[PDB]
Amino acid sequence: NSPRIVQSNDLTEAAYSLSRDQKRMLYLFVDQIRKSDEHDGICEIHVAKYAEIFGLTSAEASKDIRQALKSFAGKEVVFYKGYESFPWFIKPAHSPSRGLYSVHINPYLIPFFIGLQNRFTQFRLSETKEITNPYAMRLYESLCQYRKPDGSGIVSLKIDWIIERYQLPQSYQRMPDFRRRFLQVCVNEINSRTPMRLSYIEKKKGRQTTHIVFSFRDITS
DNA sequence: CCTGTGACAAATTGCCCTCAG
DNA sequence: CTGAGGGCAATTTGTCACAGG
Ligand SMILES: [Mg+2]
Repeated sequence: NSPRIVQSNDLTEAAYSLSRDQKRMLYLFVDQIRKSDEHDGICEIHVAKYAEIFGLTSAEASKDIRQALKSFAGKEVVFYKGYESFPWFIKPAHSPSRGLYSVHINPYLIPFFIGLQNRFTQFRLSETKEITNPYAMRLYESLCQYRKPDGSGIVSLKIDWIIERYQLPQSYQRMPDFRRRFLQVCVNEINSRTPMRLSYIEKKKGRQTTHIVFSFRDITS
C-alpha cells in the first residue's frame, strides 16, 4: 500500500546531503507535488499521518519533523550536463495549527520533479522505510533507476562519482575505510530491510579500485 | 604506494518523562 | 487523548595511528 514514489532521474542523481529523517520527508512532498499541476508549491505535513506511515510515536515523530526542518536552512542541491546549484526552501516552515506544518518549496524545482516522460525512476515507499542509514537510501534510490520490470538489473558505478553525488565524508577517500563504514554497511542494510538481493564486485585498474559493479535480484523469486 | 584493524571522538538511534491544552 | 519540550544510554558513524605486502 505505500504510495508509488515517482522521481526524475535528475533527482535520483544529484548532489546533496540530507539526513535520514529529511530524505524521508523528501519522498512525501514530491507525492503532493505529483497531485499538483501552474502550481503554488506549498505542502502540508500531518504529524499523525507521519507516525502512521513510518510507524512512529506521536511524540518522537514531532521531534523528527522539527529538527529536520530547522536543518533545511543551509541545505543545497547541485544539478548536472551542468553545475547549477539550488536551494531547498525560500521561507522557513511553520505550523498555523497544532500538528500541521506548511513548507514552501522553491518552485524552480517543480519541473525537475516531474522531469521527462522519457527517463525517470520509480519505486514504492514500502521498499525503503526500514533503512536507518541515508547513504543506503541514495543507493537503492539509484539502483532502482536501472531496474527492469521483473525486479532485477545490473550497474557499474565509479567511486569519484559516488563521492560527489551522494556527498560523503572526506575521510572515505581511503578505500580501507570506504569499504568499512560505507560499502559493507549499505549493502547489509539493503539486503536485510528491503525486498532486494544484492552483491558486488570491485573494478580495478592498476593499483587502485575505481568502480563497483552492483548486481541484484528481486528477492521475490 | 596498497591495504585491514583498533581506538578515540563525535553524531545518531530509539526510548523515557514533563506539561499545556 | 495529542503533540511541543527536555533528557538519555547504546550503537552506529567518522577519523586516524600502526603493521605488513
Ligand atoms: Mg526520532
